[PDB]
Amino acid sequence: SYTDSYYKGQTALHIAIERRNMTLVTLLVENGADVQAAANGDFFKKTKGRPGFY
Amino acid sequence: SYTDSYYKGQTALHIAIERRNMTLVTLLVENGADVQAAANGDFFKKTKGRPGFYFGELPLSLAACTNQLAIVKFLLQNSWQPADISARDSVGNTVLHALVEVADNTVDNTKFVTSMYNEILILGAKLHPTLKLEEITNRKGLTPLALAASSGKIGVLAYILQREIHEPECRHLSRKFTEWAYGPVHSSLYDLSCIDTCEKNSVLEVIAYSSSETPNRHDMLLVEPLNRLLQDKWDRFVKRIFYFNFFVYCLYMIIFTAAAYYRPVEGLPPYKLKNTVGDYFRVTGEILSVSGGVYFFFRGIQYFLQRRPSLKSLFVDSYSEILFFVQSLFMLVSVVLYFSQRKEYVASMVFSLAMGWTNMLYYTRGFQQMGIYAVMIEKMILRDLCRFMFVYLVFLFGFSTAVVTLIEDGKYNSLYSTCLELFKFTIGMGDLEFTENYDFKAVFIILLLAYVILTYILLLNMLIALMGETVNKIAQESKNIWKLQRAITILDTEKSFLKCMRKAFRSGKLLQVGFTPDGKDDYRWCFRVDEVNWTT
Ligand SMILES: C=C(C)[C@]12C[C@@H](C)[C@@]34O[C@](Cc5ccccc5)(O[C@@H]1[C@@H]3C=C(COC(=O)Cc1ccc(O)c(OC)c1)C[C@]1(O)C(=O)C(C)=C[C@@H]41)O2
Ligand SMILES: CCCCCCCCCCCCCCCC(=O)O[C@H](COC(=O)CCCCCC)COP(=O)(O)OCCN
Ligand SMILES: CNC[C@H](O)[C@H](O)[C@H](O)[C@H](O)CO
Repeated sequence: SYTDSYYKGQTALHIAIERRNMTLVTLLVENGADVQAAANGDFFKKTKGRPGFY
Repeated sequence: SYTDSYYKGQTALHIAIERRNMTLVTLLVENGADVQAAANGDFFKKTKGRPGFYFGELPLSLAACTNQLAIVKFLLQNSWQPADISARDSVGNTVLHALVEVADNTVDNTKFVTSMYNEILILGAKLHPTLKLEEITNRKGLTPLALAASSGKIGVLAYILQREIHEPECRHLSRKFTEWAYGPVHSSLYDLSCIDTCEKNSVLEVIAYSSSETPNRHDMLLVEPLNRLLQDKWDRFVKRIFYFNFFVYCLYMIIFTAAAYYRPVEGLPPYKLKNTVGDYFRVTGEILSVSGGVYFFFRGIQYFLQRRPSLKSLFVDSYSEILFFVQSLFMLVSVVLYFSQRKEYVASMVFSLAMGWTNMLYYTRGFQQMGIYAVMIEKMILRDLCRFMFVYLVFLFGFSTAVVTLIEDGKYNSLYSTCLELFKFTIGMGDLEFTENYDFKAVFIILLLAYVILTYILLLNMLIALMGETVNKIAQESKNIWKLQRAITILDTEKSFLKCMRKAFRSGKLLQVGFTPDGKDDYRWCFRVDEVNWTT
């Protein structure tokens, strides 16, 4: 995962879903990926004066 | 080959390329035709006041300008007589300069010229990897980017600043470098070279100090790297310096007003100081006021010498500098009359004082809300009143001298008094009090009522309709005008800066590519931008 303050909590499952890779999503879920991890970095949070993706 | 003064230098290779005949071009190049002949006749020069076809005077330039890529590859690659990609004309314009010149900010032209530019750069990298075409300046010292910025070619500028090539062996020609992308957001680097710090002629200098005829003077600042640069420079350090300058100017005008109001009333200046508190503070205020006048005087001279504006556009741009300079001139004339022992310095001082307050409006520029008023005042004065003065003075003088001629013995028997009263009538504060006993009273009344109907009702409302139309013309353009003024302020604050530092860079001198055509690496002062776009 990303341990920094900006992408805090992003993991491979989020990247798999974002890339629209159904197979990789299926594999990661099969292999015990956490389907309730919270990606709560500043890039991912609600904000006004900064680009991001909430 | 044509030998006249109109088609000087035109030859068969030009005719073959112009006619788009690949076979004839191949044969002519085979037979030893000169692939770098200069057709520099008056038909072929860069000019506006004569019909012509300027293409850069060279067959390679002609081929590129006419959207004939195959001929370009033939001329550059063919071994019978290869063409030099970096050749220049009499103006010094290379193929890229010639390509810039033939833009016209239309969709299809943008597609053609952008395509041909991209292909030529890739081919130039392949043929001469150590050659840097984009750094060659024409006779006026302009690179193709600077020439594009000056000419207002929005398409070419937008292409170049956002250029990206996903291909090895030419990737070092890219300027936009995408580092990552997420769903709606992507982060990229922008090359930034010769935007801020070129030492000769940067893009921002070219856009800001353009002569107000440039077709897209204000739209060019909306192109993404420039907009982010100006916002970053504003928020980083420039905003504080601007507010500090505005505050200092306010203090200066307060001191000047206080000193001016408390002038001595006794005759025959200059006046000698008494050992009393009020005299010390008054003289201190006077010294500060004259100091400020001298400062603005030399700033004005420095501006005019650096810019060298023409008479035709002296006022169209540089309105604010002219007004600050005129304030300085009134202050200096006041000082001269003061030490020359004349009362008339009061008159000069007063005008400067009045100007000193209204020039405060210069500082409302750069606010999104408020700068529109300064702009509207400028345009109304420069266009509507200056054009309307001729018409109104024709009416004023006509009826004025008519009435003076009619009347003998009275207050309406001199040009001064009658001109003043007719002006009062025009702005709706006359009297019309037809109560004097004098001859030809009926004709007098007919003249005066005709004047009132013609100037008060008709001409004055004509003027008002025209000014209102002008305001509604630029109610819409506030957003762009604000940005342009902010850009000019940022550059002016950069130039002086009064600290001996030139920390005008944004982000680090980062390795961009690392892989030049040679074994070296390029560090290029890249600037990071995280853009967001909700398309799809
Ligand atoms: C140099 C010029 C062109 C000018 C200088 C003086 C005489 C001026 O009158 C004019 C002519 C004039 C006089 C009277 C009514 C209308 C126009 O317009 C300006 C000039 C015009 C103005 C009015 O314009 C303004 O709103 C100030 C101003 C507007 C926009 C700005 O960006 C700005 O930045 C410095 C300043 C102020 C005066 O300088 C002033 O204070 C006095 C006493 C007369 C005004 O002459
Ligand atoms: C909006 C578009 C349409 C606008 C139409 C304009 C209508 C304006 C009418 C104004 C008429 C005012 C006439 C002035 C009267 C006057 O002041 O008196 C006059 C003075 O003589 C004259 O000037 C002749 C009349 C002037 C001709 C005038 C077209 C007669 O003589 P008395 O002085 O003895 O009057 C003794 C009374 N004290
Ligand atoms: C108020 N007495 C007359 C004024 O001096 C002035 O001439 C007049 O009111 C305006 O034309 C109307 O606003």
